Amino acid sequence: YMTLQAVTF
Amino acid sequence: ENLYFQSMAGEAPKVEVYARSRAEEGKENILHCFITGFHPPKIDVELLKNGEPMPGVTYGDLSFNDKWQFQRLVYVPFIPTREDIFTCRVAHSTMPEPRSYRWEPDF
Amino acid sequence: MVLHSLHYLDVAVSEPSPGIPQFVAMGFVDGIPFTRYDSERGRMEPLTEWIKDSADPEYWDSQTQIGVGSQHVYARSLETLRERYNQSGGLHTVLRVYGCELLSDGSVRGSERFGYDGRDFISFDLESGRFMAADSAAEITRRRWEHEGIVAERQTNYLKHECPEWLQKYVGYGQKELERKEPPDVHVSGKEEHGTLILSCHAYGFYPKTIAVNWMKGDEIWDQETEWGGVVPNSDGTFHTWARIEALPEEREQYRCRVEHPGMPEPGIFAWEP
Ligand SMILES: [Cl-]
Ligand SMILES: [Mg+2]
Repeated sequence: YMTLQAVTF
Repeated sequence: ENLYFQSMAGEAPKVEVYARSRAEEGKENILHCFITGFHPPKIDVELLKNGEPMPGVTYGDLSFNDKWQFQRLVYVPFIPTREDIFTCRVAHSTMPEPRSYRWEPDF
Repeated sequence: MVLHSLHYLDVAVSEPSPGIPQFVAMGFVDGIPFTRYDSERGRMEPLTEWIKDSADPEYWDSQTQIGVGSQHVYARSLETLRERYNQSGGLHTVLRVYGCELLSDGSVRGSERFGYDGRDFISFDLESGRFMAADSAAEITRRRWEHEGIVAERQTNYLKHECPEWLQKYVGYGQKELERKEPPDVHVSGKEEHGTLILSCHAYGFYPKTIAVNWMKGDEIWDQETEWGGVVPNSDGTFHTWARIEALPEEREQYRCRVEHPGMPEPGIFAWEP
Protein backbone atom coordinates (compact mmCIF):
# COMPACT_ATOMS: atom_id res chain seq x y z
CA TYR A 1 0.00 0.00 0.00
CA MET A 2 1.81 3.01 -1.47
CA THR A 3 0.85 5.58 1.17
CA LEU A 4 4.37 6.71 2.11
CA GLN A 5 4.57 9.94 0.09
CA ALA A 6 8.15 11.10 -0.58
CA VAL A 7 9.21 13.90 1.80
CA THR A 8 10.90 16.87 0.08
CA PHE A 9 14.72 17.12 0.63
CA GLU B 1 31.73 27.13 0.28
CA ASN B 2 31.62 28.11 -3.48
CA LEU B 3 31.63 24.52 -4.96
CA TYR B 4 30.29 23.38 -8.39
CA PHE B 5 29.74 19.53 -8.44
CA GLN B 6 30.04 17.47 -11.67
CA SER B 7 27.30 14.76 -12.27
CA MET B 8 29.88 11.82 -11.85
CA ALA B 9 31.18 9.19 -14.41
CA GLY B 10 28.48 7.23 -16.31
CA GLU B 11 28.44 3.41 -16.06
CA ALA B 12 28.10 1.55 -19.38
CA PRO B 13 25.46 -1.17 -19.64
CA LYS B 14 26.11 -4.94 -19.28
CA VAL B 15 23.92 -7.07 -21.68
CA GLU B 16 22.69 -10.65 -21.23
CA VAL B 17 21.06 -12.20 -24.35
CA TYR B 18 18.97 -15.40 -23.76
CA ALA B 19 15.90 -17.24 -25.15
CA ARG B 20 12.89 -18.18 -22.92
CA SER B 21 13.31 -21.85 -24.07
CA ARG B 22 15.97 -24.09 -25.66
CA ALA B 23 15.97 -23.28 -29.41
CA GLU B 24 14.09 -25.83 -31.62
CA GLU B 25 14.05 -25.05 -35.45
CA GLY B 26 10.65 -23.68 -36.63
CA LYS B 27 9.44 -23.38 -32.96
CA GLU B 28 8.43 -19.89 -31.79
CA ASN B 29 10.41 -18.57 -28.79
CA ILE B 30 11.27 -15.23 -27.02
CA LEU B 31 14.65 -13.52 -27.50
CA HIS B 32 15.52 -11.48 -24.33
CA CYS B 33 18.09 -8.73 -23.90
CA PHE B 34 18.55 -7.90 -20.19
CA ILE B 35 20.41 -4.57 -19.81
CA THR B 36 21.93 -3.81 -16.37
CA GLY B 37 24.58 -1.76 -14.55
CA PHE B 38 23.99 1.54 -16.35
CA HIS B 39 23.83 5.25 -15.34
CA PRO B 40 22.29 7.47 -16.54
CA PRO B 41 19.05 5.67 -17.59
CA LYS B 42 18.79 6.71 -21.31
CA ILE B 43 19.61 3.76 -23.64
CA ASP B 44 18.89 2.93 -27.27
CA VAL B 45 18.29 -0.78 -27.91
CA GLU B 46 17.56 -2.72 -31.12
CA LEU B 47 16.99 -6.45 -31.58
CA LEU B 48 18.36 -7.36 -35.07
CA LYS B 49 17.99 -10.42 -37.31
CA ASN B 50 20.78 -10.28 -39.96
CA GLY B 51 21.14 -6.58 -39.13
CA GLU B 52 17.37 -5.84 -39.65
CA PRO B 53 15.02 -4.72 -36.82
CA MET B 54 12.88 -7.65 -35.51
CA PRO B 55 9.12 -6.91 -35.49
CA GLY B 56 7.15 -6.80 -32.20
CA VAL B 57 9.94 -5.51 -29.88
CA THR B 58 8.58 -4.99 -26.26
CA TYR B 59 10.51 -3.03 -23.57
CA GLY B 60 9.80 -3.62 -19.91
CA ASP B 61 9.74 -1.24 -16.93
CA LEU B 62 12.84 0.62 -15.81
CA SER B 63 14.13 -0.57 -12.43
CA PHE B 64 17.47 -0.30 -10.54
CA ASN B 65 19.67 -2.33 -8.15
CA ASP B 66 21.13 -1.60 -4.62
CA LYS B 67 23.97 0.42 -6.26
CA TRP B 68 21.31 2.58 -8.04
CA GLN B 69 22.32 1.13 -11.43
CA PHE B 70 19.43 0.99 -13.99
CA GLN B 71 18.23 -2.26 -15.56
CA ARG B 72 15.71 -3.01 -18.35
CA LEU B 73 14.40 -6.14 -20.09
CA VAL B 74 13.84 -5.78 -23.85
CA TYR B 75 12.29 -8.82 -25.62
CA VAL B 76 10.70 -9.97 -28.92
CA PRO B 77 9.05 -13.15 -30.31
CA PHE B 78 11.36 -14.97 -32.77
CA ILE B 79 11.94 -18.32 -34.53
CA PRO B 80 15.59 -19.26 -33.97
CA THR B 81 17.36 -20.64 -37.09
CA ARG B 82 20.94 -21.88 -37.63
CA GLU B 83 21.44 -19.69 -40.75
CA ASP B 84 20.61 -16.33 -39.04
CA ILE B 85 22.45 -13.88 -36.73
CA PHE B 86 20.34 -12.42 -33.86
CA THR B 87 21.98 -9.42 -32.07
CA CYS B 88 21.01 -7.02 -29.27
CA ARG B 89 22.49 -3.60 -30.23
CA VAL B 90 22.83 -1.08 -27.32
CA ALA B 91 23.82 2.67 -27.37
CA HIS B 92 24.59 4.69 -24.15
CA SER B 93 26.19 8.12 -23.24
CA THR B 94 29.30 6.37 -21.80
CA MET B 95 29.79 4.41 -25.07
CA PRO B 96 31.51 6.24 -27.96
CA GLU B 97 29.89 3.65 -30.38
CA PRO B 98 26.85 1.33 -30.04
CA ARG B 99 27.80 -2.32 -29.24
CA SER B 100 26.14 -5.57 -30.55
CA TYR B 101 25.70 -8.67 -28.37
CA ARG B 102 24.97 -11.83 -30.34
CA TRP B 103 22.55 -14.56 -29.21
CA GLU B 104 24.72 -17.71 -28.94
CA PRO B 105 22.23 -20.38 -30.16
CA ASP B 106 21.49 -23.05 -27.54
CA PHE B 107 20.29 -25.75 -30.01
CA MET C 1 14.90 -15.90 6.95
CA VAL C 2 12.84 -13.60 4.60
CA LEU C 3 9.44 -15.25 3.79
CA HIS C 4 7.62 -12.32 2.07
CA SER C 5 8.48 -8.76 0.97
CA LEU C 6 6.57 -5.63 -0.01
CA HIS C 7 8.60 -2.84 -1.72
CA TYR C 8 8.21 0.19 -4.02
CA LEU C 9 10.77 1.62 -6.48
CA ASP C 10 10.26 5.35 -7.34
CA VAL C 11 12.05 6.82 -10.39
CA ALA C 12 11.80 10.64 -10.80
CA VAL C 13 13.73 12.41 -13.60
CA SER C 14 14.27 16.17 -14.16
CA GLU C 15 13.88 15.61 -17.96
CA PRO C 16 11.46 13.16 -19.53
CA SER C 17 12.95 11.10 -22.43
CA PRO C 18 11.52 8.22 -24.53
CA GLY C 19 10.24 5.42 -22.27
CA ILE C 20 11.10 7.42 -19.11
CA PRO C 21 8.11 9.39 -17.77
CA GLN C 22 8.76 12.24 -15.27
CA PHE C 23 7.75 9.88 -12.43
CA VAL C 24 7.08 6.10 -12.09
CA ALA C 25 6.29 4.29 -8.80
CA MET C 26 6.06 0.45 -8.99
CA GLY C 27 5.00 -1.99 -6.24
CA PHE C 28 6.32 -5.56 -5.81
CA VAL C 29 5.11 -8.46 -3.65
CA ASP C 30 7.81 -11.12 -3.17
CA GLY C 31 9.65 -9.33 -6.05
CA ILE C 32 6.61 -9.70 -8.47
CA PRO C 33 5.38 -6.33 -9.84
CA PHE C 34 1.68 -5.87 -8.87
CA THR C 35 0.92 -2.09 -8.97
CA ARG C 36 2.16 0.99 -10.83
CA TYR C 37 1.69 4.79 -10.80
CA ASP C 38 3.07 7.02 -13.57
CA SER C 39 2.89 10.77 -14.35
CA GLU C 40 1.43 10.05 -17.85
CA ARG C 41 -1.63 7.94 -16.76
CA GLY C 42 -2.02 9.83 -13.46
CA ARG C 43 -3.53 6.79 -11.60
CA MET C 44 -2.47 3.80 -9.46
CA GLU C 45 -3.36 0.70 -11.58
CA PRO C 46 -3.18 -3.09 -11.07
CA LEU C 47 -0.41 -5.11 -12.77
CA THR C 48 -1.86 -8.53 -11.62
CA GLU C 49 -5.32 -10.07 -11.89
CA TRP C 50 -5.18 -11.00 -8.18
CA ILE C 51 -4.75 -7.34 -6.92
CA LYS C 52 -7.41 -6.20 -9.46
CA ASP C 53 -10.00 -8.74 -8.14
CA SER C 54 -9.11 -8.10 -4.43
CA ALA C 55 -8.77 -4.27 -4.49
CA ASP C 56 -11.71 -1.81 -4.33
CA PRO C 57 -12.04 1.68 -5.94
CA GLU C 58 -10.87 3.47 -2.70
CA TYR C 59 -7.64 1.39 -2.77
CA TRP C 60 -6.66 2.79 -6.30
CA ASP C 61 -8.00 6.29 -5.45
CA SER C 62 -6.11 6.71 -2.12
CA GLN C 63 -2.84 5.61 -3.77
CA THR C 64 -3.43 7.92 -6.78
CA GLN C 65 -3.41 10.85 -4.34
CA ILE C 66 -0.01 9.79 -2.84
CA GLY C 67 1.46 9.20 -6.30
CA VAL C 68 0.37 12.71 -7.39
CA GLY C 69 1.79 14.11 -4.12
CA SER C 70 5.08 12.22 -4.57
CA GLN C 71 5.46 13.40 -8.17
CA HIS C 72 5.21 17.06 -7.01
CA VAL C 73 7.55 16.47 -4.04
CA TYR C 74 10.19 14.96 -6.43
CA ALA C 75 9.98 17.93 -8.86
CA ARG C 76 10.80 20.24 -5.84
CA SER C 77 13.45 17.76 -4.51
CA LEU C 78 15.23 17.72 -7.93
CA GLU C 79 15.42 21.60 -7.99
CA THR C 80 16.62 21.61 -4.33
CA LEU C 81 19.58 19.26 -4.96
CA ARG C 82 20.58 20.90 -8.26
CA GLU C 83 20.84 24.24 -6.36
CA ARG C 84 22.53 22.55 -3.37
CA TYR C 85 25.29 20.81 -5.46
CA ASN C 86 25.44 23.96 -7.76
CA GLN C 87 25.18 21.40 -10.68
CA SER C 88 24.64 21.67 -14.44
CA GLY C 89 21.02 21.57 -15.64
CA GLY C 90 19.81 18.74 -17.87
CA LEU C 91 19.15 15.18 -16.63
CA HIS C 92 19.12 14.30 -12.90
CA THR C 93 17.47 11.35 -11.10
CA VAL C 94 16.07 10.75 -7.61
CA LEU C 95 15.41 7.06 -6.89
CA ARG C 96 13.72 5.60 -3.82
CA VAL C 97 13.35 1.95 -2.64
CA TYR C 98 11.30 1.35 0.46
CA GLY C 99 9.39 -1.50 2.03
CA CYS C 100 9.21 -4.41 4.51
CA GLU C 101 10.08 -8.11 4.87
CA LEU C 102 8.37 -10.69 7.13
CA LEU C 103 10.91 -13.12 8.63
CA SER C 104 10.42 -16.76 9.75
CA ASP C 105 10.56 -15.62 13.49
CA GLY C 106 7.38 -13.50 12.80
CA SER C 107 9.53 -10.31 12.94
CA VAL C 108 9.52 -7.35 10.50
CA ARG C 109 12.47 -5.59 8.76
CA GLY C 110 11.85 -2.32 6.86
CA SER C 111 13.82 0.51 5.24
CA GLU C 112 13.65 3.56 2.98
CA ARG C 113 16.68 4.47 0.81
CA PHE C 114 16.97 7.44 -1.54
CA GLY C 115 19.61 7.85 -4.24
CA TYR C 116 20.66 10.91 -6.29
CA ASP C 117 22.50 10.65 -9.68
CA GLY C 118 23.54 7.07 -8.88
CA ARG C 119 24.76 7.38 -5.26
CA ASP C 120 23.43 7.04 -1.67
CA PHE C 121 21.69 10.28 -0.57
CA ILE C 122 19.77 9.41 2.66
CA SER C 123 18.57 6.12 4.20
CA PHE C 124 16.41 4.88 7.05
CA ASP C 125 16.09 1.46 8.71
CA LEU C 126 13.80 0.11 11.49
CA GLU C 127 16.96 -1.45 13.11
CA SER C 128 18.67 1.94 13.85
CA GLY C 129 15.52 4.17 13.55
CA ARG C 130 17.43 7.33 12.34
CA PHE C 131 18.24 8.93 8.99
CA MET C 132 21.74 8.33 7.66
CA ALA C 133 23.24 11.04 5.35
CA ALA C 134 25.74 9.81 2.68
CA ASP C 135 27.41 13.33 2.23
CA SER C 136 27.23 17.00 3.26
CA ALA C 137 24.19 17.94 0.96
CA ALA C 138 22.20 15.03 2.53
CA GLU C 139 23.28 16.24 6.03
CA ILE C 140 21.09 19.36 5.48
CA THR C 141 18.13 17.04 4.71
CA ARG C 142 18.94 14.73 7.69
CA ARG C 143 18.90 17.76 10.09
CA ARG C 144 15.55 19.03 8.69
CA TRP C 145 13.97 15.50 8.78
CA GLU C 146 15.16 14.80 12.41
CA HIS C 147 13.53 18.08 13.65
CA GLU C 148 11.11 17.12 16.53
CA GLY C 149 11.45 13.47 15.35
CA ILE C 150 8.49 14.02 12.91
CA VAL C 151 9.64 12.29 9.72
CA ALA C 152 11.22 9.31 11.60
CA GLU C 153 7.84 8.75 13.43
CA ARG C 154 5.94 8.61 10.08
CA GLN C 155 8.53 6.31 8.46
CA THR C 156 8.50 3.98 11.50
CA ASN C 157 4.69 3.71 11.70
CA TYR C 158 4.55 3.00 7.86
CA LEU C 159 7.43 0.46 7.67
CA LYS C 160 6.74 -1.34 11.03
CA HIS C 161 2.88 -1.41 11.10
CA GLU C 162 1.12 -0.46 7.80
CA CYS C 163 3.56 -2.16 5.40
CA PRO C 164 3.48 -5.67 7.02
CA GLU C 165 -0.32 -5.50 7.58
CA TRP C 166 -0.81 -4.79 3.83
CA LEU C 167 1.85 -7.42 2.87
CA GLN C 168 -0.25 -10.06 4.80
CA LYS C 169 -3.42 -8.95 2.87
CA TYR C 170 -1.58 -9.26 -0.50
CA VAL C 171 -0.04 -12.69 0.39
CA GLY C 172 -3.61 -13.93 0.86
CA TYR C 173 -4.89 -12.27 -2.36
CA GLY C 174 -1.89 -13.65 -4.34
CA GLN C 175 -1.57 -17.07 -2.61
CA LYS C 176 -1.86 -19.21 -5.84
CA GLU C 177 0.68 -17.18 -7.99
CA LEU C 178 3.10 -16.70 -5.07
CA GLU C 179 3.13 -20.42 -4.00
CA ARG C 180 3.59 -22.02 -7.50
CA LYS C 181 6.85 -23.93 -8.53
CA GLU C 182 7.77 -24.40 -12.25
CA PRO C 183 11.06 -26.43 -12.46
CA PRO C 184 13.84 -25.49 -14.97
CA ASP C 185 14.24 -27.13 -18.40
CA VAL C 186 18.08 -27.63 -18.46
CA HIS C 187 20.29 -27.82 -21.59
CA VAL C 188 24.09 -27.79 -22.10
CA SER C 189 25.51 -26.03 -25.26
CA GLY C 190 29.05 -26.16 -26.70
CA LYS C 191 31.01 -23.63 -28.83
CA GLU C 192 34.25 -25.52 -29.79
CA GLU C 193 36.22 -22.44 -31.25
CA HIS C 194 39.90 -21.11 -31.07
CA GLY C 195 41.02 -24.64 -29.96
CA THR C 196 39.13 -24.00 -26.65
CA LEU C 197 35.71 -25.67 -25.93
CA ILE C 198 33.29 -23.45 -23.91
CA LEU C 199 30.42 -25.30 -22.05
CA SER C 200 27.18 -23.55 -20.96
CA CYS C 201 24.56 -25.03 -18.62
CA HIS C 202 21.31 -23.04 -19.18
CA ALA C 203 18.31 -23.30 -16.84
CA TYR C 204 15.21 -21.99 -18.66
CA GLY C 205 11.76 -21.05 -17.37
CA PHE C 206 12.01 -21.57 -13.51
CA TYR C 207 10.03 -20.11 -10.54
CA PRO C 208 10.88 -19.11 -7.92
CA LYS C 209 14.38 -17.49 -8.44
CA THR C 210 16.38 -19.84 -6.08
CA ILE C 211 18.50 -22.39 -8.05
CA ALA C 212 21.81 -24.35 -7.72
CA VAL C 213 23.84 -24.75 -10.96
CA ASN C 214 27.27 -26.43 -10.50
CA TRP C 215 29.77 -27.93 -12.98
CA MET C 216 31.46 -31.25 -11.98
CA LYS C 217 34.79 -32.62 -13.35
CA GLY C 218 34.70 -36.35 -12.59
CA ASP C 219 34.18 -36.64 -8.77
CA GLU C 220 35.37 -32.99 -8.18
CA ILE C 221 33.32 -29.73 -7.95
CA TRP C 222 34.61 -27.20 -10.57
CA ASP C 223 33.65 -23.69 -9.15
CA GLN C 224 37.32 -22.43 -9.36
CA GLU C 225 36.83 -22.68 -13.20
CA THR C 226 33.00 -21.97 -13.14
CA GLU C 227 31.42 -18.62 -14.15
CA TRP C 228 27.67 -17.96 -13.36
CA GLY C 229 25.35 -15.50 -15.22
CA GLY C 230 22.84 -13.51 -13.12
CA VAL C 231 19.45 -15.05 -12.33
CA VAL C 232 17.66 -12.84 -14.95
CA PRO C 233 13.95 -12.39 -15.80
CA ASN C 234 11.91 -13.94 -18.66
CA SER C 235 8.97 -11.85 -20.06
CA ASP C 236 6.44 -14.38 -18.60
CA GLY C 237 7.50 -13.91 -14.88
CA THR C 238 9.89 -16.96 -14.81
CA PHE C 239 13.71 -16.89 -14.56
CA HIS C 240 16.75 -17.88 -16.64
CA THR C 241 20.38 -18.52 -15.72
CA TRP C 242 23.61 -20.28 -16.75
CA ALA C 243 26.92 -21.57 -15.27
CA ARG C 244 29.81 -21.69 -17.79
CA ILE C 245 33.28 -23.39 -17.96
CA GLU C 246 36.26 -23.68 -20.35
CA ALA C 247 37.42 -27.26 -21.12
CA LEU C 248 39.88 -28.86 -23.58
CA PRO C 249 38.01 -30.39 -26.56
CA GLU C 250 39.62 -33.80 -25.75
CA GLU C 251 38.27 -33.80 -22.11
CA ARG C 252 34.67 -32.58 -22.89
CA GLU C 253 33.15 -35.87 -21.60
CA GLN C 254 34.61 -35.41 -18.03
CA TYR C 255 32.25 -32.50 -17.27
CA ARG C 256 28.56 -32.55 -16.24
CA CYS C 257 26.17 -29.90 -14.83
CA ARG C 258 24.16 -30.45 -11.58
CA VAL C 259 20.94 -28.37 -11.10
CA GLU C 260 18.60 -28.35 -8.04
CA HIS C 261 15.37 -26.27 -7.80
CA PRO C 262 12.29 -26.44 -5.50
CA GLY C 263 10.06 -27.61 -8.47
CA MET C 264 12.44 -30.61 -8.89
CA PRO C 265 11.44 -34.11 -7.67
CA GLU C 266 15.25 -34.65 -7.26
CA PRO C 267 18.50 -32.84 -8.35
CA GLY C 268 19.12 -33.24 -12.15
CA ILE C 269 22.33 -33.97 -14.18
CA PHE C 270 23.20 -32.77 -17.71
CA ALA C 271 26.07 -33.04 -20.21
CA TRP C 272 26.90 -31.75 -23.72
CA GLU C 273 25.01 -34.06 -26.18
CA PRO C 274 26.45 -33.07 -29.62
CL1 LIG D 1 13.42 -4.18 1.10
MG1 LIG E 1 25.80 3.86 -8.19
